[PDB]
Amino acid sequence: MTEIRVHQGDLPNLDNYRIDAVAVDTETLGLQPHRDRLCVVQLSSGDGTADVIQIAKGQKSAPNLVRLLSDRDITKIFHFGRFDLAILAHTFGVMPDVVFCTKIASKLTRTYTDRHGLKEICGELLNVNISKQQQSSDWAAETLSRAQIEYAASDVLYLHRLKDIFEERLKREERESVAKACFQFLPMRANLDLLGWSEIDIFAHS
Amino acid sequence: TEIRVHQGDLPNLDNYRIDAVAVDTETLGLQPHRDRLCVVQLSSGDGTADVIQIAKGQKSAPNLVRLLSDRDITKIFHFGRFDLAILAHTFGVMPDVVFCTKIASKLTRTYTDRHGLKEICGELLNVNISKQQQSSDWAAETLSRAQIEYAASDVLYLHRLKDIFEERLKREERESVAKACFQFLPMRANLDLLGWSEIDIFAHS
Amino acid sequence: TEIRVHQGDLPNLDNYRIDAVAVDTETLGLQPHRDRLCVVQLSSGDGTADVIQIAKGQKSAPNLVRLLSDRDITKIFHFGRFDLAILAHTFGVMPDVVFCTKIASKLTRTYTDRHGLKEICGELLNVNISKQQQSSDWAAETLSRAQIEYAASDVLYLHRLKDIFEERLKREERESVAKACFQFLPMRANLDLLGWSEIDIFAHS
Amino acid sequence: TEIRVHQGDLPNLDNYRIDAVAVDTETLGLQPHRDRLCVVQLSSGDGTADVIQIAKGQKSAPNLVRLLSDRDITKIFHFGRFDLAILAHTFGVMPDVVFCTKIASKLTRTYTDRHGLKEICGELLNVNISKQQQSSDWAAETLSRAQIEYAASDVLYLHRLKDIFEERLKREERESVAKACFQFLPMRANLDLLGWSEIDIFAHS
Amino acid sequence: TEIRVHQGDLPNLDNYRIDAVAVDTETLGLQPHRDRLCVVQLSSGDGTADVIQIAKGQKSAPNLVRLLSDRDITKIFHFGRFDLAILAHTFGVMPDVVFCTKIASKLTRTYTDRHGLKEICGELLNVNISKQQQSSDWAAETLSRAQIEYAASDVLYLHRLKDIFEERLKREERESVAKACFQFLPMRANLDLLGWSEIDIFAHS
Amino acid sequence: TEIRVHQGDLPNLDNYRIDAVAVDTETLGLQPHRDRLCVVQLSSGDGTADVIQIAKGQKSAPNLVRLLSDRDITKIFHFGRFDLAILAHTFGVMPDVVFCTKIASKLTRTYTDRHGLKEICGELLNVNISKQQQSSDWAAETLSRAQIEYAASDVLYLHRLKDIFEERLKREERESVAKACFQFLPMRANLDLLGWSEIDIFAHS
Amino acid sequence: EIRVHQGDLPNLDNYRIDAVAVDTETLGLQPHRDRLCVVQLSSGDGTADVIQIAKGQKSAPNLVRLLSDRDITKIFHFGRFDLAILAHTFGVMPDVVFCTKIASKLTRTYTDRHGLKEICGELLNVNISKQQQSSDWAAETLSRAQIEYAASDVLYLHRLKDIFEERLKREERESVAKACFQFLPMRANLDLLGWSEIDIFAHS
Amino acid sequence: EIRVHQGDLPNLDNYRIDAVAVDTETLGLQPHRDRLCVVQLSSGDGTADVIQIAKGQKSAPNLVRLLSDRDITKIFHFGRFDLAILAHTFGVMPDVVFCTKIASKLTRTYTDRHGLKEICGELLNVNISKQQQSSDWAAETLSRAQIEYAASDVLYLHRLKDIFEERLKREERESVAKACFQFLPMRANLDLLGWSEIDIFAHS
Ligand SMILES: Nc1nc2c(ncn2[C@@H]2O[C@H](COP(=O)(O)O)[C@@H](O)[C@H]2O)c(=O)[nH]1
Ligand SMILES: Nc1nc2c(ncn2[C@@H]2O[C@H](COP(=O)(O)O)[C@@H](O)[C@H]2O)c(=O)[nH]1
Ligand SMILES: Nc1nc2c(ncn2[C@@H]2O[C@H](COP(=O)(O)O)[C@@H](O)[C@H]2O)c(=O)[nH]1
Ligand SMILES: Nc1nc2c(ncn2[C@@H]2O[C@H](COP(=O)(O)O)[C@@H](O)[C@H]2O)c(=O)[nH]1
Ligand SMILES: Nc1nc2c(ncn2[C@@H]2O[C@H](COP(=O)(O)O)[C@@H](O)[C@H]2O)c(=O)[nH]1
Ligand SMILES: Nc1nc2c(ncn2[C@@H]2O[C@H](COP(=O)(O)O)[C@@H](O)[C@H]2O)c(=O)[nH]1
Ligand SMILES: Nc1nc2c(ncn2[C@@H]2O[C@H](COP(=O)(O)O)[C@@H](O)[C@H]2O)c(=O)[nH]1
Ligand SMILES: Nc1nc2c(ncn2[C@@H]2O[C@H](COP(=O)(O)O)[C@@H](O)[C@H]2O)c(=O)[nH]1
Ligand SMILES: Nc1nc2c(ncn2[C@@H]2O[C@H](COP(=O)(O)O)[C@@H](O)[C@H]2O)c(=O)[nH]1
Ligand SMILES: Nc1nc2c(ncn2[C@@H]2O[C@H](COP(=O)(O)O)[C@@H](O)[C@H]2O)c(=O)[nH]1
Ligand SMILES: Nc1nc2c(ncn2[C@@H]2O[C@H](COP(=O)(O)O)[C@@H](O)[C@H]2O)c(=O)[nH]1
Ligand SMILES: Nc1nc2c(ncn2[C@@H]2O[C@H](COP(=O)(O)O)[C@@H](O)[C@H]2O)c(=O)[nH]1
Ligand SMILES: Nc1nc2c(ncn2[C@@H]2O[C@H](COP(=O)(O)O)[C@@H](O)[C@H]2O)c(=O)[nH]1
Ligand SMILES: Nc1nc2c(ncn2[C@@H]2O[C@H](COP(=O)(O)O)[C@@H](O)[C@H]2O)c(=O)[nH]1
Ligand SMILES: [Mn+2]
Ligand SMILES: [Mn+2]
Ligand SMILES: [Mn+2]
Ligand SMILES: [Mn+2]
Ligand SMILES: [Mn+2]
Ligand SMILES: [Mn+2]
Ligand SMILES: [Mn+2]
Ligand SMILES: [Mn+2]
Ligand SMILES: [Mn+2]
Ligand SMILES: [Mn+2]
Ligand SMILES: [Mn+2]
Ligand SMILES: [Mn+2]
Ligand SMILES: [Mn+2]
Ligand SMILES: [Mn+2]
Ligand SMILES: [Mn+2]
Ligand SMILES: [Mn+2]
Repeated sequence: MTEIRVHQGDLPNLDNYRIDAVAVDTETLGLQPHRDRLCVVQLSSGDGTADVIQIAKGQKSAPNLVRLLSDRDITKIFHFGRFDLAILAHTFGVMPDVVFCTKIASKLTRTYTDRHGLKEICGELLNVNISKQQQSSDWAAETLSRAQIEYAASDVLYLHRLKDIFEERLKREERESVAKACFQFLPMRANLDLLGWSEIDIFAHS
Repeated sequence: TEIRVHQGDLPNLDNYRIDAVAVDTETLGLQPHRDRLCVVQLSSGDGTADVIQIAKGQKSAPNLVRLLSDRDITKIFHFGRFDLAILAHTFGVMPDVVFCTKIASKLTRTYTDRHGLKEICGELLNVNISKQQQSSDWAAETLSRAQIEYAASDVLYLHRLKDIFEERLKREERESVAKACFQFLPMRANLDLLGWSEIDIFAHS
Repeated sequence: TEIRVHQGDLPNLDNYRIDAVAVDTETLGLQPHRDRLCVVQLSSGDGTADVIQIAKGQKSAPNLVRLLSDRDITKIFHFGRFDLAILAHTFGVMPDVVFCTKIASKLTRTYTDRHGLKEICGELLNVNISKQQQSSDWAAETLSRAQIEYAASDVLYLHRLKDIFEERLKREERESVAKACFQFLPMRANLDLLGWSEIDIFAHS
Repeated sequence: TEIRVHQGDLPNLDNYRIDAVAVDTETLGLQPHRDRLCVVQLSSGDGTADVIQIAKGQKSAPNLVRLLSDRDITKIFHFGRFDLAILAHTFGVMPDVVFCTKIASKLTRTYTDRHGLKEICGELLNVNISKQQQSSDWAAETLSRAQIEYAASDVLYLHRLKDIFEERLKREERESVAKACFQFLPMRANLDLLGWSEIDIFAHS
Repeated sequence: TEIRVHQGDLPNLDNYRIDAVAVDTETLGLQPHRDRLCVVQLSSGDGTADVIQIAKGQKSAPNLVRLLSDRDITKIFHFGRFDLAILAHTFGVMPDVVFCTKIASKLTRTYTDRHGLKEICGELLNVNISKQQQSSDWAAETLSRAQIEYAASDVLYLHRLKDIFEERLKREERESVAKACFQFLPMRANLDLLGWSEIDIFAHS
Repeated sequence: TEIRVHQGDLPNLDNYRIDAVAVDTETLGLQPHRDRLCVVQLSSGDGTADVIQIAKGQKSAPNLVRLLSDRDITKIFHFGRFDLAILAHTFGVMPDVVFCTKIASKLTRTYTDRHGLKEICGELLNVNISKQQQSSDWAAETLSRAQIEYAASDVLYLHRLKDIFEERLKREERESVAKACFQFLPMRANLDLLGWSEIDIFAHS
Repeated sequence: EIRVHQGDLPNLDNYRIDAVAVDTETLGLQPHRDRLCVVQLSSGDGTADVIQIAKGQKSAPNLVRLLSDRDITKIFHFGRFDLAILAHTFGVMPDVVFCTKIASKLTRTYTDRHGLKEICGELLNVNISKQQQSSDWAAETLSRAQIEYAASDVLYLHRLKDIFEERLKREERESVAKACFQFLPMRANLDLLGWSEIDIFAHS
Repeated sequence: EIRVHQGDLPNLDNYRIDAVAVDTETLGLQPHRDRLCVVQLSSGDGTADVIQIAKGQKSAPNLVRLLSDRDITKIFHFGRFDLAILAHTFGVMPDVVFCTKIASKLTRTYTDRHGLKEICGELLNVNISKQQQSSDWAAETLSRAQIEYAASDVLYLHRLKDIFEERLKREERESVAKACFQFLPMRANLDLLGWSEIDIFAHS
């Protein structure tokens, strides 16, 4: 039922992305961007479809996707964008700077819990069950499995719906300016990770 | 060292027609909702300081607050995350043009893990800071001679630290990093007052 | 089970001419200064419950508060240290005649280390409590049916729990120990509100 | 520094016709069921102390127990949680009109995490307590002058500490908080004797 | 299979003219000075068990205590450090001829770090031990059938386990190691009663 | 699945005229000085395995040791650090041409933190490895068929794992890193036997 | 006064006594890797014998005869270690022992510091230096400081035992201490056999 | 006597030898963020060469020739770090090395302290100060205390190595030590490739 377009290297064009907000996710060979290459970028406009883009080893360029990432009129939605921003900026040399993060939004609104993972959020906010089984798999394979392609699409298909709910909660609890300042700093927090401070809360006393 | 002591507020801003002011606070503790602001310290960088005693329940300090709100004047702190919280909580205005020597030390002094004011004054200025008066009753009606000297010393050197740290930030090409951190710092302090003082808001968990 | 849902307050105290009332609350979190009171639940012990939706900024609940301040009525909680704090912070009245089933469990169920409401209901009543709705948006304008049944079942069994624990407290000759703990509990909750929520005030360090 | 040394008990109560007495104890250790009470120290706050050696197997000390039972005389301890347990356990009498300087320190000295007797005596009185004789044989038939002086120095200043803490509790409006903690402290000590010494009875877990 | 429930004591020792007896206990908790002995379980190894309810304050159990003090009869426990301590504390007799399957397992089942009774019965005997009833009210006047069957299952297999462990201890030539551990075990339980329960008396620190 | 069981040694090397042999061991535990080698398992990668019971006190295994010493045959292990140590300790010969799938996994499966053989077989081969017989009595005279099948399953897949891991090592350009780790692996195992088993010899501290 | 010997005692003339204070120096805390280098003995008369042990030495007949003597109590501070390395080097496990650390843990219940330095400072007002503890004890020639540190760890063990024995009698723990000392050689054997990281009596 | 240079050794006249002592100073412990600032060399003759490395410098031909010479053993204390930052900066990973920290971990089994200061104090009775360690090593002009501190960290490595070789021989661990030194360049490569927080041989 869910249409998933799979691409090699880049989007063919931006026909599906003349929109004000785009959901973004990535798959990699690990959590360390200097060691673990970008393997997949996922995108959704919010219409129930997704694009899954395989990134080859040593790929330096993805003009259409990077046009989206640098377009200040388009908000990039992420879940825990701290990671996705870092590997994207590392790979293509462009740090997106108009972002919304559903993990940060959750930490500022779902104050009645300590579990802010995407699976827990989708279940509670949308009654949608996400599987994390394919997360630890070989994302650098020449041909992605059906299950990998569906996992990868599942991580962007719901971010618009989550963002809409979190914005209502941020308004209801009067934390919009707080959230906005956090989103403003998130790209620099990702840059700090790339520069060597990934283990350091830079605002902590010690 | 000339240390001018005041009750409630500065009498005027004659000593503060400057581009940056060093700011510090003493309190009854680390929890601003429980522990009242007790002293505000200022220095223009000229070797003198103003020590201002804040009374219990004091809601206003118009001259000092005009300094704190002046977007043309950078406020210099050491670990301003705490000072910004108690100042905004007490007088109702969050300064938003700031420089923090602790964030700056964490961005430049990468060869150490000690970023306290005493360690920094030692290494960068060969100045020895005493911290013995930090745990004392700062809400006392009359501050002791040693409290007043301690309270002054915490702002006397911040201008010199800033100038060194700015040189190192430039040398290592980290100016835009530090600027971005200083920009978020007031909101980081706000997040402390709102209830997130135990949470790294950017951590995975 | 019959569950009466109200906006703002009980309509009257016709169901609560009793010596003990079961009380519980739902909030937006564990930090009363940030996380508002959203729901208050009551039960007389007869299998029925009242679920009271508390609006944002609501300052009074005259009928509910009459019960909380009525010294002829014992208020039964599970971990009242929390409910007492958010009730007192929201409506300005700290209940002072209380029974806490968690303290009672810690004083009687010495053969275990789990003292949660779910474990206690399973062991003493063979009642299966579900905690799935605990993490939900309790500030929603319309509560879900799942939410309303969860909120109610957290008070339906406290009378039966209290009766069992009172027998255990008598068997093990610890009534006076428990009474003294119950008498301090309001002050323990007060201490949380004042800033000592992370401090065991009686510990050595 | 006048220190009267007695065996078994006070010879009489002539130095203790007062409304508050400073009390301390020395033991073979921290576990009252294994480690016997060895020394009981008293001071009226006049700069003298009575050090009372307690014998192995001793079940009574009538003059001391008359003081501890007297509802008209406040007993002042530093960390009376422990002293109350070992005295109630040895002589059968739990004092219930008490003042504890450690609890008072935690309620007032919010600018610090150090609440030992040494740190308090230094900051509030400029008095230097030595802790060297703390680990020594307090059951020794004959106590060294070092031991006798240590034992008396733990009661000589509690009156002066109390007065200062009373002024802080008044300044910060925590008088009724401190009172309620002092009221529960005997039960906190009873709880320790009954087997809950490792349990904060009010903790969630 | 056949479980015999007695009040207070065995009626006689007709079933216990044997060389070794499996012993187990149920209590109100892990702290013998606070948590009373409630049930004692015995088996001869013939597939039947005796389950003896011990009343509150019961000082005497003459047929049971005859077994405990009989130097010709090995008492078999699983983690007898605990059962020994509560029996000695309750009836005043410390058994000194013991075999512990948990110590034997730590000395023979070197290929694993799990040494509880459940995992040992599964591996050595393919017997499934349910631990659901471990946390129940063992001081209840009438014990449930589940309770009685759980309490008997903890002695029905200790003879079989002892035989297998003795074979493994002989295979690996550790018989004299185990014998000395069993000689010391009643003193290790005594050390717990005396106040050293948290202390490895043979550790460096 | 054909499994050949042998007492003492392989009858001959007819099935092992190959470039690489999968190797695994079963012991009485993780401490070679205490825990004797019990079983050695081999596979050529053809879907069959040989399982070799090693007797207590056995000092030679000529044909197996001939494979272990042959520099033209690569020995494949999962976590060979352990297997190399116990084979060297038992038969006095440390193999030196090895491939290890745990080290391989740590150098290629950077997208996970679980590098156990069960998890690797699951993800790379869709083969379900049961670890239930792991904690069993490997010194028994007669091994159960479940034990023999467990023992053979730990060598039946190591060839297929090796091939996949070699493709990953080439794709990520870590062949020479892996090779230096394997070259050092026998000395890492010697270090374990000599007494450094708990020390990372390259760590700062 | 400190007598330094090679390999063994010349005779047992100084050791016709009830109790001997015993101590060792090694290359570390692992007896299977770290060899026995020195053995120190005192009779309690304020003198000591320091016995350099050679690499590969398998016997020391006069010392071993002391360690074997059921009539002579061997006194240690933390004999768990010394018994292990003596048994592992010479094949004989002493079985008549007294350990001041266990004694201290059973009597000095007002403290958590049971090191030999604290016990000496408190019970004897004697200051023990530990500087030479980490030094090359396999050196062919031991320094004067090394030789005195070696001796100082046995010169006081008789005085400590007598104090502890009074504390044990005062608190009625004589039979508790005796059973601990009874088990202690086996606790040492358990260390030798592979259980050195395991409290054998713990629940887990 | 300490010779201070900019960028590189002028020539190799003082280093026609078998073993050179090597050390580095940096802006921190992360080679990808914290640049190499100083390289220190000593021939063991009581003198030292202190070389200041400029920001962005990619070559130092005379120094790199020493590091590449298989006939010259490079001596380090905790070479795992120095090898990483040298290979990252100049592109050459030295492969004939000796590490006094690894050797201390293989010989000084009677202690758990293996820092350079602690080792220099016990084996040479030389007192090292770590006060200048936390300082701005990227300064255009190094202070006198910085230059002296930088030199002192190479001045004694030759003497430490001789003592450790005697210990390794006495305890029969020469081959064990040689294999650790052989792997050490790969241990440092592993760090640069992203495994600096992982013991690659641990079970988990
Ligand atoms: N090592 C490790 N990597 C993870 C873990 N979770 C996610 N990753 C890596 O991070 C990438 C993004 O995670 P995802 O967006 O699938 O949750 C994955 O493709 C995987 O490489 C984890 O728990 N451990
Ligand atoms: N940087 C970082 N990202 C993580 C970690 N664990 C999971 N992630 C990332 O966080 C997202 C999913 O985390 P979740 O919030 O769902 O637990 C994915 O982007 C995944 O790669 C981690 O430990 N560090
Ligand atoms: N952060 C957090 N909040 C909780 C947790 N459990 C309960 N709460 C909050 O505390 C309130 C107490 O309600 P109850 O636990 O009785 O449902 C809940 O409504 C919820 O807001 C928890 O585990 N973590
Ligand atoms: N202070 C605190 N309260 C909790 C926590 N988790 C649950 N609670 C509260 O404790 C009560 C029931 O907890 P339970 O004992 O059932 O686990 C509810 O009021 C619930 O909100 C916690 O982690 N901390
Ligand atoms: N075990 C132990 N007992 C202590 C410690 N500190 C004090 N004690 C015991 O507690 C008694 C009273 O303590 P004080 O009033 O001297 O602080 C002392 O005589 C001593 O028996 C300690 O740190 N450990
Ligand atoms: N429960 C407990 N009491 C202590 C401890 N240390 C000292 N005490 C008791 O506390 C008092 C002295 O504590 P301090 O002077 O450190 O505040 C004495 O009464 C002493 O017995 C400890 O570690 N635990
Ligand atoms: N507090 C506590 N007590 C236990 C626990 N397990 C067993 N007990 C107590 O110890 C007694 C003996 O345990 P059992 O022989 O049933 O395993 C039980 O009757 C019960 O009172 C536990 O995990 N926690
Ligand atoms: N010290 C201690 N004893 C326990 C604990 N749990 C159970 N016990 C006691 O020791 C026995 C251990 O049983 P296991 O867990 O080995 O099957 C129980 O029967 C009970 O008597 C525990 O956590 N600590
Ligand atoms: N002590 C201990 N030994 C284990 C454990 N797992 C495996 N072993 C031992 O190590 C041997 C080899 O492990 P395997 O190859 O079966 O995974 C087993 O035969 C067993 O003796 C464990 O978790 N703990
Ligand atoms: N050093 C060590 N080895 C282990 C441990 N657990 C299992 N092993 C060994 O590692 C192998 C099992 O590896 P796994 O399947 O857990 O990756 C077997 O050879 C087993 O003996 C452990 O905790 N520590
Ligand atoms: N690794 C290490 N070994 C020690 C330590 N303390 C003592 N030793 C070793 O244990 C031996 C016991 O002798 P003593 O410590 O009484 O001088 C010493 O000779 C020394 O080899 C320590 O802290 N660490
Ligand atoms: N397990 C252990 N034993 C030590 C340690 N330090 C010293 N020892 C042993 O304990 C003896 C002295 O004990 P201490 O005086 O340190 O309490 C030494 O001779 C040595 O055998 C240590 O850190 N750990
Ligand atoms: N962050 C941090 N860096 C250190 C520390 N010690 C040394 N460094 C860095 O590592 C370099 C190594 O030089 P050394 O420590 O040999 O003087 C130093 O120049 C310094 O940059 C430390 O404790 N913390
Ligand atoms: N990982 C780590 N390395 C250090 C630390 N301090 C110093 N180092 C590194 O280790 C080298 C030697 O340190 P040392 O062994 O003297 O303590 C230094 O030159 C520096 O490169 C530290 O705290 N942690
Ligand atoms: Mn992601
Ligand atoms: Mn994803
Ligand atoms: Mn400040
Ligand atoms: Mn200050
Ligand atoms: Mn609740
Ligand atoms: Mn509830
Ligand atoms: Mn005291
Ligand atoms: Mn005292
Ligand atoms: Mn049991
Ligand atoms: Mn049982
Ligand atoms: Mn294996
Ligand atoms: Mn296996
Ligand atoms: Mn020793
Ligand atoms: Mn010694
Ligand atoms: Mn260095
Ligand atoms: Mn250096």
